[PDB]
Amino acid sequence: AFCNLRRCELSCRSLGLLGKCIGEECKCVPY
Repeated sequence: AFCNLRRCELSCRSLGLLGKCIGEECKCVPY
């Protein structure tokens, strides 16, 4: 599915990660 990525990606990008959608919720990893 898609994710509520407006929660994660604008907080994960500062470490040089991306916000990745894990079916229906976000985790973060580079890159």
